[PDB]
Amino acid sequence: TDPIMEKLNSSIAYDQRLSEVDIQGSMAYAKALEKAGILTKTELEKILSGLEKISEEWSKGVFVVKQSDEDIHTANERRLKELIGDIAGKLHTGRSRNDQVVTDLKLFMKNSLSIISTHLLQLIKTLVERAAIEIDVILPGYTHLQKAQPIRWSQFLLSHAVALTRDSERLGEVKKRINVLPLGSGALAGNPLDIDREMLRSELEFASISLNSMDAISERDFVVEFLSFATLLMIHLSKMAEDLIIYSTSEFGFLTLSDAFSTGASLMPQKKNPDSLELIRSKAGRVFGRLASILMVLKGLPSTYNKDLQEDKEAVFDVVDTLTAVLQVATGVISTLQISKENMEKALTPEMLATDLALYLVRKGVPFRQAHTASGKAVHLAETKGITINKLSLEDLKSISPQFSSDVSQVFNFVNSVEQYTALGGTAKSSVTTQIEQLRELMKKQKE
Amino acid sequence: TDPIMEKLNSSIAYDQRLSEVDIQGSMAYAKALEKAGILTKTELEKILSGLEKISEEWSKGVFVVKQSDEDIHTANERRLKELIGDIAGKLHTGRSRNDQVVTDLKLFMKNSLSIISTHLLQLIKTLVERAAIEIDVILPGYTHLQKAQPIRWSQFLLSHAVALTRDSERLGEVKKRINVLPLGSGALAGNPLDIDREMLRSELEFASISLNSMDAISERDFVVEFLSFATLLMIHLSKMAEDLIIYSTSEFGFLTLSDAFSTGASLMPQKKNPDSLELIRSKAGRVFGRLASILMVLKGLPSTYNKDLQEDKEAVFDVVDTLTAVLQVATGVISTLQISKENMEKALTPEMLATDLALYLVRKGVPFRQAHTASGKAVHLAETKGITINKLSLEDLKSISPQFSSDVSQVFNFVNSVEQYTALGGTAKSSVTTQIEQLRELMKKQKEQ
Amino acid sequence: STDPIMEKLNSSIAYDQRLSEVDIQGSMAYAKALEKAGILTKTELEKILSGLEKISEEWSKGVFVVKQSDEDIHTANERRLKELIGDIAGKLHTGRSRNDQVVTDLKLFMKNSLSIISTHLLQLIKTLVERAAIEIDVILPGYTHLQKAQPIRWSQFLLSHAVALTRDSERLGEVKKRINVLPLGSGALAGNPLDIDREMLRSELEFASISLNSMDAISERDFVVEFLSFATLLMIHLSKMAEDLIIYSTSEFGFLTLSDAFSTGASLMPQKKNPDSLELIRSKAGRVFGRLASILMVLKGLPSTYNKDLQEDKEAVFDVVDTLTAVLQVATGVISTLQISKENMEKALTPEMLATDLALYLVRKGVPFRQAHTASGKAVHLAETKGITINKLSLEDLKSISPQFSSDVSQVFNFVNSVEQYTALGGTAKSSVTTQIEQLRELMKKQKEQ
Amino acid sequence: STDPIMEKLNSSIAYDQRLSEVDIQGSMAYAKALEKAGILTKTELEKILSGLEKISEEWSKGVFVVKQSDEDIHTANERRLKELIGDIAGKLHTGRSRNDQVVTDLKLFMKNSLSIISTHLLQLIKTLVERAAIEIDVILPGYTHLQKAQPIRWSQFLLSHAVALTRDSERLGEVKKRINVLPLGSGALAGNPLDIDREMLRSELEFASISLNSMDAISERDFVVEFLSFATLLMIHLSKMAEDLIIYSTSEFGFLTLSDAFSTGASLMPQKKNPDSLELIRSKAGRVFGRLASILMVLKGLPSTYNKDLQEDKEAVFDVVDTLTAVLQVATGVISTLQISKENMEKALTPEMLATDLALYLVRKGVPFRQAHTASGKAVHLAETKGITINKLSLEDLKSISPQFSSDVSQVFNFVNSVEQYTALGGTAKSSVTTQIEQLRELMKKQK
Ligand SMILES: N/C(=N\CCC[C@H](N)C(=O)O)NC(CC(=O)O)C(=O)O
Ligand SMILES: N/C(=N\CCC[C@H](N)C(=O)O)NC(CC(=O)O)C(=O)O
Ligand SMILES: N/C(=N\CCC[C@H](N)C(=O)O)NC(CC(=O)O)C(=O)O
Ligand SMILES: N/C(=N\CCC[C@H](N)C(=O)O)NC(CC(=O)O)C(=O)O
Repeated sequence: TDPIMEKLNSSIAYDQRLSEVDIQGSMAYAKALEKAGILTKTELEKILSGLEKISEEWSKGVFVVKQSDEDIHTANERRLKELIGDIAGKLHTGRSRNDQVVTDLKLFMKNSLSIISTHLLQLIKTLVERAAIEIDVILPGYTHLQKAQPIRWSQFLLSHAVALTRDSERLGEVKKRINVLPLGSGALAGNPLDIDREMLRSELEFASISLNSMDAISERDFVVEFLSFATLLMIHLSKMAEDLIIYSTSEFGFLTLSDAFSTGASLMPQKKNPDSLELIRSKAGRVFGRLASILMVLKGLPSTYNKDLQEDKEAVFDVVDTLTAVLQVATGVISTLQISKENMEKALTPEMLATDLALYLVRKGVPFRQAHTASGKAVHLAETKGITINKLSLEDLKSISPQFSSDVSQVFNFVNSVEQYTALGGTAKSSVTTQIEQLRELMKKQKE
Repeated sequence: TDPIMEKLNSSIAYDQRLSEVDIQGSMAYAKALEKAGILTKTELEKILSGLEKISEEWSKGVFVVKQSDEDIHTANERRLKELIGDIAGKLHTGRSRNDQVVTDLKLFMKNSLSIISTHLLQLIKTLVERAAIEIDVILPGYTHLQKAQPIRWSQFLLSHAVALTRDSERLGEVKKRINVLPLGSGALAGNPLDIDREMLRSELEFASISLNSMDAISERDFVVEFLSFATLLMIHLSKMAEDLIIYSTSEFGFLTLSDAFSTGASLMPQKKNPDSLELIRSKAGRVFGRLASILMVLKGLPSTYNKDLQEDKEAVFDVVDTLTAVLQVATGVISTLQISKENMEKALTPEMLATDLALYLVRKGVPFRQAHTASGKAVHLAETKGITINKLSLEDLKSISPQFSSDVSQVFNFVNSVEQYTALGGTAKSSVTTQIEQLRELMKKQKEQ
Repeated sequence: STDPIMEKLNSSIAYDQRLSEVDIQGSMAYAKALEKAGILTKTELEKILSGLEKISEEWSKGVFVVKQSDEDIHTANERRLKELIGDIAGKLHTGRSRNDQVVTDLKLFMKNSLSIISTHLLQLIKTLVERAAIEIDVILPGYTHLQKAQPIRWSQFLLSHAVALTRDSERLGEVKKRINVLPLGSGALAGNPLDIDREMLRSELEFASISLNSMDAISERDFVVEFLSFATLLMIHLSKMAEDLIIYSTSEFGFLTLSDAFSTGASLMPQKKNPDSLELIRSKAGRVFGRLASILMVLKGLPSTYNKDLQEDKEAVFDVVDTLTAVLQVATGVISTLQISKENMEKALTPEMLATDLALYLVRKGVPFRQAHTASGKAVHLAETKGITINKLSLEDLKSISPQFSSDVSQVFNFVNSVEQYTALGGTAKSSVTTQIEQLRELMKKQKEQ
Repeated sequence: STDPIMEKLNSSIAYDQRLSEVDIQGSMAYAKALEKAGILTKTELEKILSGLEKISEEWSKGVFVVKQSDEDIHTANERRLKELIGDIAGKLHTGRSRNDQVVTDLKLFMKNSLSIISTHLLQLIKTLVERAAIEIDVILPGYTHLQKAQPIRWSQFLLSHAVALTRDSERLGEVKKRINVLPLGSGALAGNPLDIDREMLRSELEFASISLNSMDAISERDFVVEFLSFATLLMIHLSKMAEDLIIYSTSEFGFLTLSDAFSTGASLMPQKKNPDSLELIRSKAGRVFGRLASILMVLKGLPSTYNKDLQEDKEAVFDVVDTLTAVLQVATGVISTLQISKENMEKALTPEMLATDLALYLVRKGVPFRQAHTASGKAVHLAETKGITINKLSLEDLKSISPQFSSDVSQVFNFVNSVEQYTALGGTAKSSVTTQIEQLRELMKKQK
């Protein structure tokens, strides 16, 4: 026996995290075994009693792993034998580590996903609640990281909330396919003892049962799917982080993170580094790496079970802990950051209203092309005079288009600017208000 | 201006494919602009007529792209001006290339997903039909690419069909989020003219409208998703390809692909190369590469629109054409390959029944650990006598365990072996029939949706 | 029988046509080799080489007509040859396989492309170095966590990107080395069966050496993968420079303005310039990485030797070669034509950024690290309480904090003095920047030669 | 003003403590440079070096106690140093940053690791080449599309993998050289402010040269990326070799059997061995590639200079270093102890595989390529008709097809003669194989 081979093959170091679900799966299997008459009533009692002790050992942190333990399945089996004797061996009857390992992982994932959902909905709720409070705040909207047009700060917050809501929906879709029992698939051909799979389903609380035994022990669709959901969520978080890091620069000055989510030097007490957001942004790569690895692991693999499949667990574990930490830090950052209403409003410039000046002519019937040419001229005329467009005289304006009336004065108002956007989904207050309502309802349906 | 910059920035070369959907998007927008008062009834008639003429030029292949057209959106508006004059310019009022391009890509992807769905469901149907017909065929089931135990050829075919059915379910989920109208989001803050977005939705036949203008124009979730669906689908096909390429070796000898899906030489007329399956398997890399690229493009990008987002189209086009081609070739391969029932059956060996021999004792009350011990003794006994286990004598077996009775001869039958797995999902004939029924019911639902 | 979708998917002619000229060059060399092996006559050789020339010429002019039967470039070029000189043409492929012919084609193509990519990369690096030399006096904030950390020379910023790009150039040279090995003569997988003169082929095609093992030479796509790895790391460097430049071009930072040629805008906001050029560059990091990811997946788990899977290499190489070629030139245009705002870079320098220098001032007078740092922190607090900035504290103010503070301390509050502290090799001190420029010109020279 | 999730997420101590020793070496070299600069007196230096050595030993003995306040390995070492020698410890970080300290620690560790990896890699290559020498007489089928194409020597196959591995070894040397550049003395980003003697730090730490630009030296992770690229392409090679051997080990091919140490089996089927070793190896290509993917995404689009995002480099490097070390050794074991079936390999050789040589026979006689080819096809065609193998055709039968067929055609139908055709450099002919073995031995020598 080669020690390097043994260490490489062995999965106990990390798969012991599945200790509890593994016992849960065995208890369920033991009850079906009895029903199938493989075990006597008394034998069942003994088995279940022993399994409960083991759950407790792991639970209290007293379980002692042994050098011989290849995986969590062998470890639990070894300890039950130690606790109740020979009778423990009837438990693996008609059972394979192949369907046992995917049953364990799916039960762990269903529980993990339930937790991730709570944190994801909390992040969304936090953004939506903040959008509701700061709905009167206006700042520049950007394209190419250049000032485009005024937008409400809440529109920006809600843009991230909406995208995250789609991540929550995908999470639900992933959870559905994970909530399918694979136990009773045996090594690849199914269970040979006509085990009551419906009974196993009910006991382990799965929603339905796997359709084909070969597919059940061979596929890791649920792992890839979860990693795809995870990666896109991180993409969203990498973008929100990017936005917030830039807005927190001294140059932008739109906001400041709380002390808990930033770092800084006593020599420059006014400066705060957004470490929280940089950690979050870098995890998009950490999680994407996991998705890439499993995809490459599964590609070109022959049916059915192959040891290549063992690489699934460490990837799922890393991403579950990554998502759980990242979502809570994101929530914290969003709920505690402080905005500078003053600097956001200060960033609004008259130049950003030339588009609105053109729209003014459009609403009066001037064709789009000529309205844009007119505004461009007003902008040019102001520039030649060394003044801003909101300062041009009505006479100056008419020298370019008699269509400009004294009411053109209303164009140079940033509230009036964002208020143009009443069509559904836009930045006008009535629209932002509607979005908050839709999101509250969406979160409700998702939580449910 | 810099020529190389202009070439790199211009998207006309490929976004040309969006010609029809772009025209369809402008027609719906034109209709809403008229209802909004930006266009007169007559102007709307002139614009829709001109737009219809451009649609025909593209379909007929006579559209003339000018050196000045930077993108499909520009080419179409230029042409509309050539056709109807000045009024053509009012078309873009309140619209932006930002909400126009994602509307175009979504309309295009919605149509492509319908076509892909059709070929995906056809592949699944083909595998299911063959499993129904060849339901008596039995062969080795593998683990570590080593013979593990008997299974029905149909169980193998259905394992691939079940996976593909999950792919079809994901396709639907992706299609749902793609079927959301982004038009009327403007450059980023919304449409400034109170365009009737419900009307645009109904005209373009989208299921609902986008919730937030900034997100509608900035996100490419729908591209990523589609690419994740495509990639997992390809993973499944590369696995089925791996299986069939191996099963097609002369060493395995289980099956032979038709001439249409293989290649060969006259010097060796009996040898066939599965080029079709190798093309398919390598397309998993091709598709995954598009997924990785778009994810990297979006990572770390600030809000809202950035030119980085232009990389979406070539990746979507490639994957759509890869899937449509790959799915039809896969269906072809599955329906036209020829299996060797004789070699598949010859592949089944006695050695593969030692587990069964152990279950035989188990079903008689013998504890798992000791039934396996007894079956082991049996194997060794036959081993030291130069004979296969099914040739071991009744008294021989008895010397090992008295619980071995005359009825043990039924263990040495491969049909009885697979018939052990009647538990839902197993390889027993009844289970296979149930699966066929389940998938058919599943396909019915996915199709009526 | 034949399936239209299958033959369409298997056919590579639509893209492998690009290898037309190099496919013909490899045939001219193999022909010459066949003649030496005694397979062709001196008379035939002249015929064949004469026909290949016409073919080679037809592609060059753009008059070659591909036919429905042409499944790939190898088949197309042969078809036309037979059409040009007759049955004698059919002897050219004697002992040759599409297996060793296609890899020979791709490497010759990549050798030429890499030489072109080298020129562009070296020009980008030279652009950054020469600009650094000219603007060596410009000082602006150095950033960490995108927060102002400390004064640095703008040329130090330019050279940081130049140095990274230099390592990309070095990698390109290593990749080209392995690409510059002849695979022709490996046959289908067991080698050339006619005892062809591989050295003659090497010489004729101008490869540096020949492949050591037939199976490997036929199935490996290492040269494609590392070309792609090199391309991907190069794009990463460019994505970072793009990010910096995009942020520095914001009106918030106001450090620089791209030229109109490499940006977009509207007459409605004439002063605003969108950095489309840099955005295209940043996004191509994804595009190129996607190619590396695809080929690695195509090769993973493949059995020996040739398999049709390998056909996916060509489209990935073509895309990346064309992407780098366009991207590097656009990058060079961006760097050489952008305008910096010395005024704004200078205005971003604040007294608060010298608190670390203030501590260092004490460290050089023997004050321990902890005490000096504490001392500076106290000055920062005193300044704030007094309603001023640290460069405004009086000597008495400073002495009340530490006895080591002497009148010369006023020299700390000078940004040139600040960057001039970093004379240790690699720092932002003017002499260090000068040295780097000289080292980079040297490196470019040696790489240029290599 | 502190958040437990944020703290846990931000600290790197859990994993960067692996850099405990090289961190100490970096501190010792720095301390010496400081003494030379005059920042430390010789006496202070002797006390600092003495404390650093004790910390080095504590880690060596697994006695080092990490405290909850330890954010990273740099912080934990500085804390303990002060506990051991008092205030004097504070002068050590003078003019230094964790920014140039961490990359120095990572390059030192990676240089040591690449040294170990090269040894195992060179040993894997040697294993293949020496086996090829010994089994040089063995012949078996060569495959294209996994279909029998033409006879080749077993040694040609083995050497094909050795040659690819040899390029991996070359890339490793290239990567090591760029890793062997000292970044210490770069400070936070602008360089070292105390005119520290970098050439001295270089000599003490044994780097080949020193970094050229402080910002780049602190910001770049090229060294991490290209080492992950080297590792990923190396894993691709191993995945390819694993695929070949897993297939050759099938009952269906019967070409070889793995030893018990690197295989797994079933008790009811003692003659069957599962190549778990090779599957673990194949799957690791995905695991390593995942690491490559993650770091690329982490770096993509990041602004200069240091960002907390860069913290993700370490876990990826450690995982891959440990993966290659184990994988290379297992691969060596599998190749060294596996047993081939000369009988089965020769058995797989068939007359059908010689039609090609028959055509070559005519071309050497002077028959134009296409004629020789068409003639060979007629030969196989007629053999089939008469329902006999091609080696059974009478010279008469052959002459009717082509006048150029002489009695010596009998030479074509021999497998050794078949492989012997390939004497051109690189071919499978015994002489060509011998030349390869010699070339590879010299290569391995030079790569040292
Ligand atoms: N070892 C095994 N399955 C192990 C599952 C748990 C494993 N650690 C994993 O994570 O995949 N199975 C087989 C083959 C079986 O598939 O028939 C064998 O005994 O070699
Ligand atoms: N050009 C543009 N979006 C173009 C979309 C179509 C493009 N080919 C793509 O594929 O993304 N937008 C802006 C900035 C706007 O976003 O405010 C501009 O005019 O510079
Ligand atoms: N099809 C082939 N080589 C094709 C090379 C060019 C191809 N378009 C590619 O790009 O890989 N070879 C074989 C098998 C040979 O590998 O022995 C055959 O069909 O006979
Ligand atoms: N935290 C930091 N460097 C940390 C290095 C080690 C870290 N665990 C990593 O792995 O990147 N730097 C700064 C900013 C400095 O870069 O100016 C700070 O003190 O906030």
